[PDB]
Amino acid sequence: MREIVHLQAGQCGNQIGAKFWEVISDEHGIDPTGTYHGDSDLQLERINVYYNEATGGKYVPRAVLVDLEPGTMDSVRSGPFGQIFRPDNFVFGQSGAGNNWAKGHYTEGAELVDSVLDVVRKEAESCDCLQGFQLTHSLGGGTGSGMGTLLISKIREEYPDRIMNTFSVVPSPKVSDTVVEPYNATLSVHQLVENTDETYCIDNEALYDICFRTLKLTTPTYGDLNHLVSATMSGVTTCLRFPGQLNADLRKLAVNMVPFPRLHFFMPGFAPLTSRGSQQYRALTVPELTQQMFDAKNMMAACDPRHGRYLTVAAVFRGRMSMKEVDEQMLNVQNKNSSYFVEWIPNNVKTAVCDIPPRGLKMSATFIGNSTAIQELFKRISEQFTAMFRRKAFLHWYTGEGMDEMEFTEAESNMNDLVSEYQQYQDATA
Amino acid sequence: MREIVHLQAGQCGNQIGAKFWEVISDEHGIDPTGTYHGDSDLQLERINVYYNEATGGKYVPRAVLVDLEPGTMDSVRSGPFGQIFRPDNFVFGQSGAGNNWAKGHYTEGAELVDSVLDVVRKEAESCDCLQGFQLTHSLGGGTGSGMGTLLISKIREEYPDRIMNTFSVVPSPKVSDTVVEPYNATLSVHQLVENTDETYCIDNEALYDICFRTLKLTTPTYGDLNHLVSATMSGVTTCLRFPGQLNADLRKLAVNMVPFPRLHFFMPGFAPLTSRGSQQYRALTVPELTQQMFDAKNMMAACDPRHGRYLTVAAVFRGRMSMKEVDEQMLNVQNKNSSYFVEWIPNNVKTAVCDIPPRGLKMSATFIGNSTAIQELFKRISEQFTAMFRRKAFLHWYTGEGMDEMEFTEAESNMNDLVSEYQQYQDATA
Amino acid sequence: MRECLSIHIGQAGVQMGNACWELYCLEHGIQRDGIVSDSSFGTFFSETGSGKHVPRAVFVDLEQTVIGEVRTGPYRSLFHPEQLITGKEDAANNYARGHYTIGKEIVDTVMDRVRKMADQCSGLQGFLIFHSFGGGTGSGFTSLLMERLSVDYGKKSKLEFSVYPAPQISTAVVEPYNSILTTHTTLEHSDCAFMVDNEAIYDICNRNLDIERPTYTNLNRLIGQIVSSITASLRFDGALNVDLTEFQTNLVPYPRIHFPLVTYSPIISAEKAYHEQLSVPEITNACFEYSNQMVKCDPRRGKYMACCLLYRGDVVPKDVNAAIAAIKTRRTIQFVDWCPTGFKVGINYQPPTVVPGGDLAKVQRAVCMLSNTTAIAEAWARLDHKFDLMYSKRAFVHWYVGEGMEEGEFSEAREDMAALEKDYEEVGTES
Amino acid sequence: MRECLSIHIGQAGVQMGNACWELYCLEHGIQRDGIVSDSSFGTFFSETGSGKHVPRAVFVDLEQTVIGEVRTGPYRSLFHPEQLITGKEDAANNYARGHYTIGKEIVDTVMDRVRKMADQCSGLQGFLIFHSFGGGTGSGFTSLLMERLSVDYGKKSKLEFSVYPAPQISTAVVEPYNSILTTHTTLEHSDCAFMVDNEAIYDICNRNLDIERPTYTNLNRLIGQIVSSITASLRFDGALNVDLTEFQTNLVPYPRIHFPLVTYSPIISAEKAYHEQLSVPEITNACFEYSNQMVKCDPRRGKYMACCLLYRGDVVPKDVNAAIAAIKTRRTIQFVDWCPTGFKVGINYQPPTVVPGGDLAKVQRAVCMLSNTTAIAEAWARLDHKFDLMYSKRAFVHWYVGEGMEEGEFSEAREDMAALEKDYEEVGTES
Ligand SMILES: Nc1nc2c(ncn2[C@@H]2O[C@H](COP(=O)(O)OP(=O)(O)OP(=O)(O)O)[C@@H](O)[C@H]2O)c(=O)[nH]1
Ligand SMILES: Nc1nc2c(ncn2[C@@H]2O[C@H](COP(=O)(O)OP(=O)(O)OP(=O)(O)O)[C@@H](O)[C@H]2O)c(=O)[nH]1
Ligand SMILES: Nc1nc2c(ncn2[C@@H]2O[C@H](COP(=O)(O)OP(=O)(O)O)[C@@H](O)[C@H]2O)c(=O)[nH]1
Ligand SMILES: Nc1nc2c(ncn2[C@@H]2O[C@H](COP(=O)(O)OP(=O)(O)O)[C@@H](O)[C@H]2O)c(=O)[nH]1
Ligand SMILES: [Mg+2]
Ligand SMILES: [Mg+2]
Repeated sequence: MREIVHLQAGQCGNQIGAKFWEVISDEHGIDPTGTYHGDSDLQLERINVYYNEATGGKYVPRAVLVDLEPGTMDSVRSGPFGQIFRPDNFVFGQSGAGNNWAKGHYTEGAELVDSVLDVVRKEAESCDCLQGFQLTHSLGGGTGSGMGTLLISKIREEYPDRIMNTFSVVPSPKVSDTVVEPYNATLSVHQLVENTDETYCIDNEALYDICFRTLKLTTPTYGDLNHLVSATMSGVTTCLRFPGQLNADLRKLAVNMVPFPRLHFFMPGFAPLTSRGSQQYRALTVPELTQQMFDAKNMMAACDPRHGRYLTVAAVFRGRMSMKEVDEQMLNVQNKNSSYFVEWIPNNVKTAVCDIPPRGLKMSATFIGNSTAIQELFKRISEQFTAMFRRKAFLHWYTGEGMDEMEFTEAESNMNDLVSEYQQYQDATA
Repeated sequence: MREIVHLQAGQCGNQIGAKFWEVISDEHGIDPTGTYHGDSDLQLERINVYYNEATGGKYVPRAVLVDLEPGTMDSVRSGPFGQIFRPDNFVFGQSGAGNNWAKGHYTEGAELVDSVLDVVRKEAESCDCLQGFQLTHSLGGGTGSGMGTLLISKIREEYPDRIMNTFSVVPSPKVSDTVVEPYNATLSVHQLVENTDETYCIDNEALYDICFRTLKLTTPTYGDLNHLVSATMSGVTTCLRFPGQLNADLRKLAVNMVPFPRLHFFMPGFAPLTSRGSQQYRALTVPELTQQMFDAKNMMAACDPRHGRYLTVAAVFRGRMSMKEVDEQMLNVQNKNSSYFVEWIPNNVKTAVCDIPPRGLKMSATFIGNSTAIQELFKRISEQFTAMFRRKAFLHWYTGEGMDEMEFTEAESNMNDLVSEYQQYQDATA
Repeated sequence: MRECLSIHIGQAGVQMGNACWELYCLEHGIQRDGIVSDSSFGTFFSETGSGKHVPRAVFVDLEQTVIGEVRTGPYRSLFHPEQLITGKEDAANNYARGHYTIGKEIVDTVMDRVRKMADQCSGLQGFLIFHSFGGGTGSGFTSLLMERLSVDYGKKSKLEFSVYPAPQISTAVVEPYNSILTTHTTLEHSDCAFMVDNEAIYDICNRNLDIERPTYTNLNRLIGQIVSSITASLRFDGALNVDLTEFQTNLVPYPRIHFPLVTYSPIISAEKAYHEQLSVPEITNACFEYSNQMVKCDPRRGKYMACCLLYRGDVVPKDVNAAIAAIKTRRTIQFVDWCPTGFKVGINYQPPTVVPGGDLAKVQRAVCMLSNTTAIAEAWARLDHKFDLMYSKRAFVHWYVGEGMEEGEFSEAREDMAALEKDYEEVGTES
Repeated sequence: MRECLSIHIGQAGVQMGNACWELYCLEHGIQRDGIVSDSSFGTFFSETGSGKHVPRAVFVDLEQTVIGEVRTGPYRSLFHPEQLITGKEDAANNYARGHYTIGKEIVDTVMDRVRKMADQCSGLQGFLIFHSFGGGTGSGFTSLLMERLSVDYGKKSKLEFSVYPAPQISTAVVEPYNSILTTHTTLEHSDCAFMVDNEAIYDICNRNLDIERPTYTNLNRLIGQIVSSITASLRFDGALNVDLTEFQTNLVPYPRIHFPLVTYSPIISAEKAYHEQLSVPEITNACFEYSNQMVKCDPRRGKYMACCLLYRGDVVPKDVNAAIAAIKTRRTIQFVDWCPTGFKVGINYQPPTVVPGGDLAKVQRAVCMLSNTTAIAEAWARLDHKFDLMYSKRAFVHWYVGEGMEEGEFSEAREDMAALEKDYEEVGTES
């Protein structure tokens, strides 16, 4: 069967993974101890996708949890679903990265890179037909950006044919969490822009907005944001886990979504998102879901899609569906928003439908869009990068870890090319 | 099915709407929670006209409630029928208009105009065949006159083909509620005179008179006046909601009623209106209703119709009826009141009959008249306008919001043309 | 004698149609569910290979309200669902909307049904068209169908029943525009039109009938008997059968004069029936009195050009000749000089049936008259006077213009109407 | 008349196959467990010496998901386990993967089964191939099978049912590449292809059928009736039997023009059936209307080159000739000059069966039309326009190139496609 191995690096990656496996395990009816207590036989039909079956019906997820400091991973052990992961997969270091890409990529993480590969290789061999790898991390952090890219380069060299998805949290436009994010992001993107096949950019600012207005949640915590990220993460892999009328695995999404190899940065979305107050007043039908997913107010990226054009779009539905409604609504969006798609691609929507809905919902959809508006995100990071690097604001920390200043300009130049390439295709033949 | 979306702006509009939806929901047998508990199957036949059906039989009216200050809308939430409207349609601002047209049209309301259009567009898309929009507001207020006209201009630019009715409360001749009404009314009319297809002028002075003598109500509150306004509002749209022998939708009324595009200001009326003391002593027959509707004592506008002539008249009956009686009585009014109709229109009455009567009544009728006497109303407002603007009585408040004095004279000149046009057609060919 | 197709357009036509088809089903004994609990009901019905008979009609309207009643009414099972064509937005009493903007969208759907209906006919006598002369859909869309039908079915009978605006009663302000515009577009295409006024029928219900509370369920029910008399010859056997095409050959001397008025006798209540013999002369003499004709125009004010007395029931041909002979010798009744022979007799054996709950009494003998009289010119003139009285000041022209129609069309319409008035003057005078 | 072999490739083909085989079992009365609770079911079934009948099909896919449903579905016992061939990794909507990289690995396994299936046939009429024109496996692997089958089984009929990309609806971004590439590799090898569009069938489900919530269980179920009509002659007796090879001899004038479109009549709901006679002319006239054809291309926009009316049920040969004669005299319906005779009649006695729970009504009389019309050129042109619009900028070529395919193949594919468009132009004009 098709199989995936999950990698989570850093505080952001590990905490997202913890919520992600809570959602995945709940759908397949897995007890926190690892036992199976589901009701439908269709859950075990593809449980091999994520879980290795151990003796006694104890299903063990094949996830590799990496963090240069024990702190974050220690809480995962004591969490509600801590006792499901294999103890040996917790590859934790001691000296945590100081939020600098250099330490997590060259000095400290380089010592732990070999240990992680040992766990991953065992998982890859445990599979019968491995499809691809998944990485959850943040581009603004040290370990995630550093260790994540170091892992990506190494595994790519060892699994060139397979796929690797990257659910990466991206720095927010207005409010930042770390001072030196521009250096980490620019360097990290320089690695992802050539080593990963698809990326799912997410930013906390957009997720905060969704909770504030789209969900009317007064006190949102990371126990809430990570659920939306997990929900989108589960949607992308639903076809692998469950049957449907029109399926789309990870490879199918990548081929349709990526026109050119370097333009593989996407922006996800989810529907339906309704507050309990407004739940009663809204009808749950395909037409309603289509409007929300294409609404700029629901995108999980700060960049407003209306400021640019769509190269490719993918909507993965779940639950009982009507194919005619799906096609009609996609036809409406294609025509109504005439100028939001590049003409040189006659049709931009790749659809997929799964029979099983998520959790208690009777219907859901996950949105993926390869908009050119994301060029704005890279534009801002480069502007911030040049603002600091112009006079070496924080460069002595990176140079002291073995990095050379020539690398920063190479990353800057490579990043500038990506924006130029994006701008080129925003033009039209006529 | 034919569908309408309701807009209510300001304290006057919102409070009229609240009573309006109580009447509409009661006729269709809708529980205050939104559930349907009616007895006749004919109520749901056209419930799509006003209500969007949600899951569980909970019908949600597609009304947009706009007010620059939360105050008035807050009471609507706590009202008897507060829990029927969709929460997201309550587009309320914070800084309420200071009873000046400028603030509600240029500075404050202009910031909230975009938000309102988002709600309206969703409603318009929810319809299968949208007919037109309805606006309830007051011409003497700030938000209603300001925001209402700003909405009208915007939606007209976006829905030129469709219809837009405006049930506008007009300043009373003798007693006013606001000092600066003349400025707001003149500016507001300058927008309505070219952007709306039909208007239903109402004044509190006439409604107070109806309660005092025609209904013998000792203590009339706005809980009473808004019912008469709602009753007329329901009558105009009865044919859409229910069948009849001779139907007349909103478009049919406008085409018959409006000879010339700028003369689209009407004066409504209702029958039967009888006090409980006099209810026993009066017979309820078509001949009795016809006399009252054409009685100047029952008009909902201060202007006395006998001071002018009728260009077109429309009487929409409801309940079990006899077509012969309707035609005979209309023939009597046509001949008896020979000089009350302009000759250059051979016949001025457009009739319509609906099978279902309103509330517990077995028979009712709604009167609409495009009299030239309404020129008197515009004449008074212009006289008051020139009295103040002659020396800039309150002009610094309007000029401080971005308005230019040239706009006031343009509105004054445009208003003066309307009176001149009305006076022209009051003449006869011979 | 084979199929005649009925097209019911507008609220007036449809509401007349359900009254007519209710009458047709009772005559042939077809239950309200379409089951036939023998060889002559094929003119207006098609046998659905199962004992279920479908009416050969196309019901068209631009508003779902009227046709929605039929879909939910007792005769829901009777009609083919595809025949009940309905639009989205009404014509709003605007001729331009019903013809150009909203009419053009749904015209093709109607013609698709008509062609399928026509193909299943061994013989197609013609089309019946029920519509209101004044109104948006009933006058704008019918003009489209008349033009569309003419090109496809040239030289096939196209009969129409029109609710002419009453001289005194009116239920809409822009009827003169709507009525004159439709006349211009149907004069060349229509074969002949049977004119009925609501005011005239109201008068009959009060004087002849004893109903003090008539409704459109009464006018339409009475108007239904007119069509039944006209098509009885096709659906029943009897001496002097009158086919559908005999009307246009007899009642239309000139192509532009094809507006016969309607008259029906007897029309008496149940109580008043006991005190009347209702012999052939008694009913016949009523048809030529002003008090019974269904158009308020006074026949005595003009001259006749042709008449077709469609006798029905237990009637004797000799009495018909004697009664007709008595009429022709009247000095008050005048027939135009250039038409020595004016009457077109027609006799049928099937008596009129009694509609349960109706206001009309059971009569074993009835007569229906279709007459082409110059007195109808007094009705066109009032319409012409009511038109220029408004068009001089452009009373409502902006509504019509905005819907894709040119102002010049108004001028052409009246000019054509003006000639029609002149034609009646020319035919009404002889050396 | 002996075996015809059905190969179902891809998610579309397999999901169509289970609908088709569900239909086959009911017609012959084979239960869902393969037991036969008489002499004509041998064309598509093999008797397993025990009263258990195995379908003569090979189900191939590169992903276990779709075939896994069949293995766990109600028809798990029906199919031979070795026939249900499945791969490891899907083709990912990539033609190159389905043809070169992952297709080459599993092609041999399929051919091994086909040879064993073929050997147990006294006579092998040909192969049926169900696939989606747009998609990785359904378009890349079928090209491999067509090439492999041709070398082994030259001059044996190879029929294929293809889901042509809808002109307006699309469910994948790289369909123009996938669809054009497969056309190039199947034009020389395939005998003829029956084209169906998802959008066209969606329209029928809404207008003809009253289903407001259609699903692929409805399209495939309706599409299954098309194949049943085509192969009824093999499986049943009746006047004017039409063997499998008569299609290629009649519907393919030139080797490169072998893409007939599909049409089926009647398609009516149970409620709407009561109001229709459904005589031979009624159903026949529907097949030639734009509103019923299963490809959204408008037939009226072009000319016909051949047609095969596969009548079925209680039908009379005389009515077939009369109905066909009426069609040929229509001026709107045009047949190319160089083909004086266009129709290929075929009549069968077995009426269509009713699938329980289906949206189609019970009809004692049905007709299926296969027509080769030049109007289909309007479908290839849109595909050609959608191809160069992307290939000029190399929209997705990197994915295809990396899978062992050369860029030059793209140029050759369009050049061959361009000639095909020219061919339809040449055949559509006469002096
Ligand atoms: N005799 C009779 N006349 C009717 C009936 N219904 C409507 N009318 C006449 O129709 C005239 C107005 O035109 P309508 O037929 O009602 O309007 P319409 O045909 O639906 O066209 P629209 O303007 O689109 O509504 C009125 O003056 C009525 O006299 C009816 O049931 N019986
Ligand atoms: N009519 C019909 N069409 C289908 C069905 N399933 C898939 N399709 C069509 O198939 C097209 C895409 O190709 P698929 O057949 O789904 O993909 P595939 O054949 O499995 O090949 P892969 O790319 O490897 O998945 C879609 O556009 C659908 O229109 C079905 O059940 N019925
Ligand atoms: N969405 C989300 N983002 C997080 C979470 N925890 C941390 N982050 C982000 O992670 C960034 C800090 O990088 P971090 O991963 O903690 O550093 P690292 O441990 O060296 O990889 C901050 O900008 C946060 O926005 C979480 O639970 N959810
Ligand atoms: N008929 C009626 N008129 C009202 C009601 N409430 C307020 N008004 C009128 O509204 C006018 C004041 O304008 P208002 O709408 O309150 O100001 P706004 O909130 O800025 O739109 C006064 O002249 C009142 O006559 C009501 O309940 N019924
Ligand atoms: Mg109407
Ligand atoms: Mg597949």
